[PDB]
Amino acid sequence: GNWHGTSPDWFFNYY
Amino acid sequence: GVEIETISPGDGRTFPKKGQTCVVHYTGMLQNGKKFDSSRDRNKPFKFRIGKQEVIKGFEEGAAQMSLGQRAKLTCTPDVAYGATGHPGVIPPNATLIFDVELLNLE
Amino acid sequence: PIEIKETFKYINTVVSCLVFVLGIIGNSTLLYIIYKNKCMRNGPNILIASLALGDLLHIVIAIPINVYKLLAEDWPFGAEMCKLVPFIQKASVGITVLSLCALSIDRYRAVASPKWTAVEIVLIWVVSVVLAVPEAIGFDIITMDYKGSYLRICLLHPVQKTAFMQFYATAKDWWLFSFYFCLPLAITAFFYTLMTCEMLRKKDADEIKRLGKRFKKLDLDNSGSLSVEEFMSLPELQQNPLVQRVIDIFDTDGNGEVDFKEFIEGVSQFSVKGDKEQKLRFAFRIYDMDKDGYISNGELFQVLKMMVGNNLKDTQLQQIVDKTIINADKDGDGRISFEEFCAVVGGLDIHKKMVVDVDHLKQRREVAKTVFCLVLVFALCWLPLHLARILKLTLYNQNDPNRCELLSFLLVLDYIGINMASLNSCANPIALYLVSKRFKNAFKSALCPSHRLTAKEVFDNDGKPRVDILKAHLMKEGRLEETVALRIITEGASILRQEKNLLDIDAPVTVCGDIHGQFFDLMKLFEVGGSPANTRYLFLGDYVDRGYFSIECVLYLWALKILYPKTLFLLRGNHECRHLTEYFTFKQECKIKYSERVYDACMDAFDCLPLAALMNQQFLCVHGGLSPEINTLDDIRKLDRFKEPPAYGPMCDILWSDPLEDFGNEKTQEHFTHNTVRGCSYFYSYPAVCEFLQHNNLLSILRAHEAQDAGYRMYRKSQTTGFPSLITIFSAPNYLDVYNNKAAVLKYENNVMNIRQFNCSPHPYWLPNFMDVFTWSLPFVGEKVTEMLVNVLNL
Ligand SMILES: C=CC[C@@H]1/C=C(\C)C[C@H](C)C[C@H](OC)[C@H]2O[C@@](O)(C(=O)C(=O)N3CCCC[C@H]3C(=O)O[C@H](/C(C)=C/[C@@H]3CC[C@@H](O)[C@H](OC)C3)[C@H](C)[C@@H](O)CC1=O)[C@H](C)C[C@@H]2OC
Ligand SMILES: [Ca+2]
Ligand SMILES: [Ca+2]
Ligand SMILES: [Ca+2]
Ligand SMILES: [Ca+2]
Ligand SMILES: [Fe+3]
Repeated sequence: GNWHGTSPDWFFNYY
Repeated sequence: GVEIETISPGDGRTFPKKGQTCVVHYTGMLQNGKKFDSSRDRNKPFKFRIGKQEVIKGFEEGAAQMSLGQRAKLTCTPDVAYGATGHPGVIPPNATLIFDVELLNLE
Repeated sequence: PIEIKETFKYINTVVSCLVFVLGIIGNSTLLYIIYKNKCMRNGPNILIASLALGDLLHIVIAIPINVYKLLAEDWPFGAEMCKLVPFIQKASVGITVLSLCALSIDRYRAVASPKWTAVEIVLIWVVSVVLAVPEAIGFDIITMDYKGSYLRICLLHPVQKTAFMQFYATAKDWWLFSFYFCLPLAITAFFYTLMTCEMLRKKDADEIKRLGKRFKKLDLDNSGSLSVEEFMSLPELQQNPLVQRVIDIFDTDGNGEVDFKEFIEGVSQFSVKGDKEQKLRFAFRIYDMDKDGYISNGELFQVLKMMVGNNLKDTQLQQIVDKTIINADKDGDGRISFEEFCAVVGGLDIHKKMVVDVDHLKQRREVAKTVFCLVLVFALCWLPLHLARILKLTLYNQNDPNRCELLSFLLVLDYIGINMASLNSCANPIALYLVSKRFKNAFKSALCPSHRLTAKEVFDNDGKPRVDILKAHLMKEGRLEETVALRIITEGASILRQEKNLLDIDAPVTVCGDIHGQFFDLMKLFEVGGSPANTRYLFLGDYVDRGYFSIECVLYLWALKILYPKTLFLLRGNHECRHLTEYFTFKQECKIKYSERVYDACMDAFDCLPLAALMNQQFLCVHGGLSPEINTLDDIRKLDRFKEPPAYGPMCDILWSDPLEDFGNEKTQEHFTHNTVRGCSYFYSYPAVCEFLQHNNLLSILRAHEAQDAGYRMYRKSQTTGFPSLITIFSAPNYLDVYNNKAAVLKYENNVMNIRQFNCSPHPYWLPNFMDVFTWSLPFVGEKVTEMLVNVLNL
C-alpha cells in the first residue's frame, strides 16, 4: 500500500 | 475467344433467340479433361434465359450459334469465363473451360 | 488500529480467494473463446487475449503466495518471492495499461484515416517487462528491530548503491502515478476526443441529400416508407429472386416498410469503408429468415430453394443441407451460429463483391462501449488507492496530536484501494460479458446421423470389427472416428504386407471389375454375387476415384479383409497412387470426410496391395494386361510392389496396358505398340496374348481398366485351347453417372463359368468438389444483392 511495514505492495509497504 | 467444333448436328433450322429459355444437359471439363461439373449426374436439366446475363458470356455465345438438338464442344477462354477471379470451390483461376453442350428444349 | 487490522485480515483473505477463482475461470474461458472460435481472431480481440495473459500470470502466481502472508502475520519467504511477486504485479499493470492505450489508438486509426498487431503485442510485453525490471531489482530483505523483537521486512532498501536507484526510490510514486494512471487516461481521452471531433466535422449532407432524393423518387405514394410494390416498381428487380429477403433485412423494426433511417442503415451495410464483418452479417441474416440469430436446416433449405429454383430435387437438396449442418455444427446444437458461419465461409472473399458507393455508420456502438467500459473499469479500480495516497501525502502529519482518527480513515481507505486493485485483474471477463454482445454470446456457447462410432463400437473384444454395424452406418451416410479409421487402415495394410506377389486362388471364385467409389453399387454387387461370409472375392482394382463415396468402399473392403483375410482377395489398381489420387477427387474426399492423416493411412494401405493372382492353375488375373518385359510368371513374382508405380516398367505396364482396338483381327504382327490413349504402357496384341498363354501354360487372362457397356467382354477365342484368351470385367454400373452402362461379375465354380449382370442403384447427391451449400451459394447471393443495390441507389 502506502505505509511502512512488513509487506510489499503497490506504492509502499503495508502494516 | 469462343469456338464451336461440331460433335453431332441438330435440326439446323431452329436457333436460340433472345427472351426464351433453353433447357440443356451440359458437361464441363478443364483443359486436362477432368470433370468438374455435369448436369447429367443430377438427372435434371438446367434452364437458362438468353439476354438476361445469367450465364457466362462464352456459354451464351456458344448456345447462340448451336441449334435445337445439336451437341457440340465449347472452348471458353477465361475472358469469356470466370476469369482470374474464378469460382470458389469449383473453377481454378485463369482456367480454360471445355463444355459438352446438348440443347434439349426451347421454351 | 489493531481492531481494524484484525477485522480486515479475513476480508483480505476472502478477497484473495475470490479473485483467484474468478480470475482463473474467466480468463481461461476468455482465452478459450479467442483460440477456438475462429471469428474472434479477426479484430483487435487478440489484444484482449493478451490482457487475459496479463491477468493469468498474475493470478495463479502472486495471489496464492500473498494468501500465505495473510495467514503468516509476518514475512515468511526469502529474497526470491520478495523479488518475484511485485515484479509480477508491475508487469501485469504495465501489460494492462499498454494494451488499453494501444487498442484505443489502433481503433482510432480503424474508424478514421495484420503483422503490425503481432509486433505491437510483442512490443507491449517487452516494454512492460523492461519497465518492471527496476522494481524487481530494487527490493531487499532487512531486519532492523521491532522495539525488542527483530523481524525481517521486504521493501526498498533505504540506501541504494547506484544513483539511478536512488533517483528511482526518490520519486517512484509519481512514476507510478504518471505512466500507469495519467498516461492511459490522457491518451484514451485524447483519442476519443479526436474521434468525436472526427465524426463531428466529417459529418456532411451530400450523401444524405442524395440518398434522400433517391428515397423521395422511389416513394411513389409519398408516404415516407417503402413497401414491396415501390421496390418492385423498377423493372430491373423483377428478375432478381433475392428481392424480398433484402427488403426484409432493410426493415429492422419489422413493421413491413422501410423508412429513411432504416433506408440509410440498410444502405450503410454496403459502404466501401465498411468492415468484412458487416458484409458477412448481412449474408448471415439473408438466410436467417426469422432473425433468431441462428441458421437452421429449414431456413437454409427454403432460401436455397428460392435461389436455385427447380434445378435440384427436394430429397438431394435436403440431404446436402443436412450434411452442411452436420459439418458446420461445431457444438452439436443442430443449428449454425454466425460464428460457425464465418468460420466456414471466411475464405470465399465474397465480402469484397458487395460494394456500393456510400458512406454511413451504424457501427461504433458495440466496440466503443467495450473499450470505454474497460478504460472506465481500470480508472475506477485504481482510483481509491490513488485517492488514499494523495490524502496521506497532503493531510497526514504524525506530529499532530489528533492523529488516531486520521489513521482510522487512511488505513481503511488503503484496504479498499488494495481490494479493488485486486478485483480488477478478475473483472475484465465480467465487463466484456456485460457490455459486448459477441463476447456474451461466445461465453454462453462455451460455458453451457451425426454420432461417431468409437473403438468400443467398431471393434469387439477379439479385435474383429462388426461388419453389420459398419455396413449400416456407412449405408446411412455415417462417419467414423479418426482413431478407428486409422486403426482399421493401418492394420489392414499390416495384414496385406504379408501376402506374396502372386496369389494362388482355387475355385470357386468371384471376380469383380472396377468399383470407383460406388459404395451403393458395391452393395448391389455384394448382394447379387452373394455375401462375402460364404463367397470368395477377387477384386481387380480401382476402388476409388470417379465417385463420391470412395472412403466408404475403402473402409468396408479392408474391413472385410480384417474379418476375412484368407477368403477375400484384393489386387492393386492404377488409381491407388499419388498422381491419380491427387489428380481426381479422392484427396478432397479425405479432406472433407476426415483429416489428411486418414488420407496418408489410406495411401499407405494402397501401397501394400498385391498385384496379380493365379486362379485355379489355369487363369491369370491382373488389372491391366501384359508387358514386353514380362515373359514368365517369375517376372511377376519378383516385382517390388511396395512403392509408387513408376512411369515405366512392368509396374506401369501391368497397371495401365490395354489391348489394341482391333484385338483378334490386327493387321500386322507387332506384339506391342505405343499407348497414346493412356499416355503410358503399351497396346498388346492377340499374337502376344497367345504367346504368353502357351509359353506359361495358362489358359486365359482376366482384366479390368476398360469401360464396357455390358460390363464384360470376351476377346477372340484361342486357337490352341479353344477358350477366350482375354476377358475384361467392369463392375461400376452407371460409370460417372453419364455412361448408363451395366455391370457384370464373373463366377467360377465346378469348372462352370457364369457372368451375372446388375445395374445402378440410387445414391445421395453431392455438389462438385465436396463443398457445403454455403460455399456453393455465397457468391451468387453477393452478386445479386450488389446488382439490386446498384440498380436502386446508383442509377
Ligand atoms: C446455388 C444457387 C446459385 C445458382 C446455382 C444453380 C442454379 C445450379 C447451377 C447448375 C450451377 C451449378 O451448381 C451445381 C454449378 O455450375 C458450374 O459447375 C458450371 O458447370 C458452370 O460454369 N455453369 C453452369 C451452367 C451454365 C454456365 C455456367 C454458369 O454461368 O453458372 C452460373 C454461374 C456460377 C454464374 C456466376 C454467378 C456469380 C458471378 O459473380 C460469376 O461471375 C464470374 C458468374 C450459374 C448457373 C448461376 O447463374 C446460377 C447459380 O450460381 C459452376 C462452375 C458452379 C455452379 O455452382 C454455382
Ligand atoms: Ca409507401
Ligand atoms: Ca420500419
Ligand atoms: Ca433462424
Ligand atoms: Ca452451433
Ligand atoms: Fe483404371
